Amino acid sequence: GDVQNAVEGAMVRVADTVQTSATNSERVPNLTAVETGHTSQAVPGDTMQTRHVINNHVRSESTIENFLARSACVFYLEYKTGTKEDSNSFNNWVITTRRVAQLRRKLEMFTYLRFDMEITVVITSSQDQSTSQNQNAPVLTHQIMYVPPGGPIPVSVDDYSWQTSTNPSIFWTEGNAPARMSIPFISIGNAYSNFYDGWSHFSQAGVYGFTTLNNMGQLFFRHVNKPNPAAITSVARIYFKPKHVRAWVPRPPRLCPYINSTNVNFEPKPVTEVRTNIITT
Amino acid sequence: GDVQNAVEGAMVRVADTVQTSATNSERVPNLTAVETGHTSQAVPGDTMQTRHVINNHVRSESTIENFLARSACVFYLEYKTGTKEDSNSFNNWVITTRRVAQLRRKLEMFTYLRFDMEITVVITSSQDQSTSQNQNAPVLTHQIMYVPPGGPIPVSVDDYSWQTSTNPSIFWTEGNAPARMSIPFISIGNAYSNFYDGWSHFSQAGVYGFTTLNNMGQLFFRHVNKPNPAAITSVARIYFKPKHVRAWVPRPPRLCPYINSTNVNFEPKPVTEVRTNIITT
Amino acid sequence: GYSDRVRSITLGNSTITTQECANVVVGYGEWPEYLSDNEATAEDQPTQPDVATCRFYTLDSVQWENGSPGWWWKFPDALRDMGLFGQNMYYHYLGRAGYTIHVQCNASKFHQGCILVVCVPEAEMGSAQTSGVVNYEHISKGEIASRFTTTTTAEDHGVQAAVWNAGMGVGVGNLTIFPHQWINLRTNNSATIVMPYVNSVPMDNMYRHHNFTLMIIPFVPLDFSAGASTYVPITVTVAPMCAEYNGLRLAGHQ
Amino acid sequence: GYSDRVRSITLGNSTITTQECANVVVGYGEWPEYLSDNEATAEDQPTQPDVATCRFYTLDSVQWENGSPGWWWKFPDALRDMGLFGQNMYYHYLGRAGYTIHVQCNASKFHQGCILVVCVPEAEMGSAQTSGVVNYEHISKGEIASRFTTTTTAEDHGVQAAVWNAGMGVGVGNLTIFPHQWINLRTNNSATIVMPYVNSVPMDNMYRHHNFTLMIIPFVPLDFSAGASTYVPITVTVAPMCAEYNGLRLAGHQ
Amino acid sequence: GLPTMNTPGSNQFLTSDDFQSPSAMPQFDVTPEMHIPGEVRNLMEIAEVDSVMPINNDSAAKVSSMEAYRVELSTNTNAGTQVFGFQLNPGAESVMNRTLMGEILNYYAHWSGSIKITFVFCGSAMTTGKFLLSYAPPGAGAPKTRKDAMLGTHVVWDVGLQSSCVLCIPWISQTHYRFVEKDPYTNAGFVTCWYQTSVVSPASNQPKCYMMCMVSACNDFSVRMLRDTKFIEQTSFYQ
Amino acid sequence: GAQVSTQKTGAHETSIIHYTNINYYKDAASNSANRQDFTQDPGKFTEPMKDVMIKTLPALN
Amino acid sequence: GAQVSTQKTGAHETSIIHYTNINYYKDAASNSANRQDFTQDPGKFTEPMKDVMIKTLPALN
Ligand SMILES: CCCCCCCCCCCCCCCC(=O)O
Ligand SMILES: CCCCCCCCCCCCCCCC(=O)O
Ligand SMILES: *C(=O)CCCCCCCCCCCCC
Ligand SMILES: *C(=O)CCCCCCCCCCCCC
Repeated sequence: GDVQNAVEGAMVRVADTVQTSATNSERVPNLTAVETGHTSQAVPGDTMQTRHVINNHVRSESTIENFLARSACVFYLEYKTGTKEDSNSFNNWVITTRRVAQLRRKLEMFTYLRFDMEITVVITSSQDQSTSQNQNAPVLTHQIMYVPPGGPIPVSVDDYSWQTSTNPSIFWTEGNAPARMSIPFISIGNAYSNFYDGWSHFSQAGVYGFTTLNNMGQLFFRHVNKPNPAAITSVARIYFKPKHVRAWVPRPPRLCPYINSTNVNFEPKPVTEVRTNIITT
Repeated sequence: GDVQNAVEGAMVRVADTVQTSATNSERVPNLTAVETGHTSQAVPGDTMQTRHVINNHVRSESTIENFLARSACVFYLEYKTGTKEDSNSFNNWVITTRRVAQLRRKLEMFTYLRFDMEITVVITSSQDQSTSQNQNAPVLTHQIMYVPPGGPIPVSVDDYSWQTSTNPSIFWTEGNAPARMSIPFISIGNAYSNFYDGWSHFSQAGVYGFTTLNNMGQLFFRHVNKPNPAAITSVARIYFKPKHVRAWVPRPPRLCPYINSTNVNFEPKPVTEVRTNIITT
Repeated sequence: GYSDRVRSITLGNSTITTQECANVVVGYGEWPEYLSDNEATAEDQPTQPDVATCRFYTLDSVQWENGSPGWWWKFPDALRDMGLFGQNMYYHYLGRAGYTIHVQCNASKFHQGCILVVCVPEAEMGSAQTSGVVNYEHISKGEIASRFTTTTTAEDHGVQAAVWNAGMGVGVGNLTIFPHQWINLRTNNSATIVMPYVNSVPMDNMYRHHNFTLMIIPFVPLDFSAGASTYVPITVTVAPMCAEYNGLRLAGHQ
Repeated sequence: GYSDRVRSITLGNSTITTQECANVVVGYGEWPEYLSDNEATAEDQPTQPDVATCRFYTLDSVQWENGSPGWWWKFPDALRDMGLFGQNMYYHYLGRAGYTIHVQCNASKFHQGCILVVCVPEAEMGSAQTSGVVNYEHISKGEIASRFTTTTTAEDHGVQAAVWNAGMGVGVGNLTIFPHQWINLRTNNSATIVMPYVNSVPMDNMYRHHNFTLMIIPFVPLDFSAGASTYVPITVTVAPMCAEYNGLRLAGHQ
Repeated sequence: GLPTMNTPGSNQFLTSDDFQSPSAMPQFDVTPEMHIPGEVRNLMEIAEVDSVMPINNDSAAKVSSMEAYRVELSTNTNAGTQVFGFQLNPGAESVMNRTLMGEILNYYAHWSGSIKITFVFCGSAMTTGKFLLSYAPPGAGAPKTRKDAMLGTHVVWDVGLQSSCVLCIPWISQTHYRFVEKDPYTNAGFVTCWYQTSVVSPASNQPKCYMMCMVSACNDFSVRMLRDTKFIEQTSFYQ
Repeated sequence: GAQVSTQKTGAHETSIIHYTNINYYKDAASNSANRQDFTQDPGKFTEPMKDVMIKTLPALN
Repeated sequence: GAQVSTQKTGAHETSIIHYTNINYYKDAASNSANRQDFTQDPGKFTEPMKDVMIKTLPALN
């Protein structure tokens, strides 16, 4: 099948209930051995006498694509309208999935993941309180610049780096529809790895874990407008949608709450919620 | 091939590793003579016994087009909302590649260059501080006018030249998508020349260097709106994208920092960065 | 028969021999040829003096010394005084030609040293005084070698000839991208580069435009020991190929 | 093309070049190959590490001096520490392999001297003290050259290394019956002997049995004159060929 | 509706754009087409038509008069004497600059092609003479002597019953195109005129007489990079 | 070069509607999400057995 | 007058998707970037030799 050729599906419905009659025999479909590592492929008709039901149900929304391909917020960043002197006049984000709780748990249900991605970004502005907040501020244009691992970081809201002679950038004016890009499978390895039980150094040391593999570069944000008399603050929300997805090695979903965006740390939680008695209604 | 017919490619993958066995012979693939001016076309299999690897890698992004065809900023210009009396009410730019550092180094890796160009221009406005900055300023329209080498320069924000009975102009209102044009291969010579080791005068004199050849004309900028009680400043960023590119004679990339947009001058820099010892880890 | 170390090149009333060459570099894969009816623009009949112009002109040879930083020559300008090529270049607004460049340098099994021999198209050089502009007399002495400097400074409107940046703001170790050979005294006694007409326009003025520069830069210094012949020169002989000229008038400079 | 003086040998992740060889001697006419199903006796599957074992191991090189009498190395024992060959030899009771032996020695037209390079099968050496027995440490320093002596005597259980009797009661001038070459400094800068597995039994223990000894003996002394480079080494690089091992257990010595 | 995505360029007004627009008068029955003689379909058709050059360009006095067009010749003028000289910048040099060809050139920034200067003798029918009509390509400087001029591209015009002789100036250039504006790199050389022998006349004939020069573009001429002319301007609207 | 495909409709009382696709961009990454591939193979997780386990038979014998 | 071409996809585990192009303007300068021509000829730079240099042979003889 070709995950990039969207308009090319496969309709697979759920299994029908075949009619069962009474039995008295040596065959035992519901007596087995869990030790084997095998899951019982029993159907209700092996235990009861069932009728004939035609299941036209399809496992549609549980497809890896339909599950992951809904655009989620991964991070938001903030920056004011200012001069070279103002540190806060621009900002940046090192790209990472592990910053938020919700998409992270979804992706982490799979060890290895290969996908293309749709990035949408909602940049929002607000007037700072000031004697000058009265001010005719013109429409603000914004610049989002991707700096891949190795290129020049912008040190100020106003330096050569923002030229983008080779880095990808998006210039976006306010009031318009949210900015949107598609990204290929950017990794150096044959699949993205949500987990790495290993080290950054051959000597079993340095950085432990997934961090080591997931070097994605960073997004730099600024206003293109010169500052109005009163400051205006903008905050950019970066949205991710995994499209054209393939997934390998399913994992148990995260039980414990996330602590660090850097590492897989947790503090131990109970297996489930407690109940009144082992016999419950 | 036809660099203007975009939707017509050529898929050329990288070379595969052929399996090598052990050898004991008179043929010497890795013994040669640098003096010749020739580069060794050795493959790892001439020195080691290699396995068979199928390289489906392609040299995609290193194509002259993919390398140059990313829209870069070449210059930005500034102008206030004003009257005939105000010199600063309009502005101009003599068109040149050599003004910025980043695109200039990219283009200059080739001696001769022939391309079409996509010009995008991000015009941004800001309110000047004033007792009147309170003011209901209506949407500002802008005029960008190209004056080719020979036509009338606008002496004021308000003169006959801005009629543009024959010059190309773009009128752009704020809030809308950035203005964009395509330009043909505008030169009088069969290719653009990033370098000219020569003179403007037959007598070995006058102007030395590339300046002599690269007469591209200029862009004049103004507000079309009459001035509001408080002034508003606008700054236009001109973006260039070399598309439909062809390149001749590769050069070493610029080592020394650029000094003048007019000439190729430099002050001598070291060949590389220094290290601790000739034996390094 | 035929050792590939031995070569004989004949052009006009000229033959150069060498018994220790290392092949010959045809600039950018292209052998020189005349301007074709498709690519032409000057409508007048070209004069093509063939053997009278296209022959081997030996320019003033320079001495290689242990500490000597390097040399450059500018073409076609170096040939502005070389016989009837020079005259044709003097009486015509436009000229076009390719060239067989032959650099000569012999020493001995006991001598050592290695020079880069390279033909750089459009080698537009920088002013030493970054603030100011350069000028012709510090750009070219016609047939006489302009020297590269080890010293980072020079007289009014002199080029910044500091060798490691090749007089043009780049790494000298990358000059190898241009058509080049090396005379490594162990290996060979000569270099030969056949340069095609490389330019953005079909013909050009022979004086105004220095179409390319011949740079000879010693990457490994000349050396020898205890009483073993001090003087070892480097001689550059060059022959114009497929030379043709358009636009004829009076003797020309201004 | 192809001068027969030039040679390139590649084995595993290893290539040796030489530009002054004198052919290559294949020991007793036979190129190395694996133990066949007819000649086999150990019933277990052999491990054959191919490129990991069969590659060029450069052993500790020795200095050739005017009066230096000679050197020997013992195989496979010299390789007991050379990478994964050594490991395989350490973890297996039985091992089998042939070898490409490449001795290196360069000097100059002005230097003179000639060494015999020979692979002697079963070179069982005599005790210096005829009354007593010899012992391992005086038989082999693994990868380090054991020297031949000009002196007719040695320390307790040392071999009688007196050069003219080759450490084994025979005329050194007759050693030539074994697979050999000569590095005569006038003629060549290297020797290459491809030795087959020569033994009376299909496989053997890699430690107990020194299957053959590499002897490098200077028949014409090293010489040169007035200030012309004193230091001239002899480097032995050897590559195992068709190596296979039987009988695997723990790390082995006793 | 159909998922459209607006690109950069959207809603701009480019002066040179070529788009379809709604008509404000639908189904208008246009006045039927008639013949009319003299259809111009390309400005080069005008540049190809002979204009007369103001070569007698010496003073404001003669430039606001008919003198401007007539070059004065004289009898008993010594042999190598120069009639006139100027560098060939069509559309830039005052001599050719505001002629039909010159004027067309001035709405463009690049030109190319051969030019033809038609020399007409308007002296007495009983009068005679021979002139060297020269064109020197650039690089050497303007021809100072009849010998210098002779070395370049030239016609020796013998005046007689065919009144006029044409000096055809060849496109000889490095580049495929030159600038209309004067530029050191796109220099086009010098056209000069000389007495090859002299103007001779009979007894009661006038001593001084006149020649005149027409100029136009040959079939290889063309122009590029459309621009506004410097030749017309205003401070305010007209009423 | 248009592609016609089938729309997700639903089980009808005892059908086929189509939609059109034209890929506008030069890069497959730019394409719509692969939402219509309802393919599956639980076998690798539910049954990773070397010896095939027949349901009507005893698991161990 | 539409053009159909191939999209950049990627090496698949042991394919062809298309895109559509219609040129809207009267001037070829207005067209998309020529990004899909992966053609090359290093020869002119890596090997500008008059006499062909065969790798297995000695460079000088
Ligand atoms: C303005 C141009 C922006 C270009 C943005 C490039 C963004 C690269 C995104 C990389 C996403 C990596 C997803 C990693 C998933 C994981 O392993 O957790
Ligand atoms: C509003 C109309 C604008 C028209 C703008 C015309 C711009 C001409 C651009 C010329 C680009 C020249 C690139 C030269 C490259 C080089 O040699 O360095
Ligand atoms: C195959 O692609 C040709 C079928 C008809 C195409 C109609 C195209 C619709 C309008 C153009 C879309 C172009 C996107 C670049
Ligand atoms: C060939 O061009 C005809 C194929 C069908 C064309 C569908 C056209 C799509 C809409 C019009 C685009 C017109 C651009 C001026």
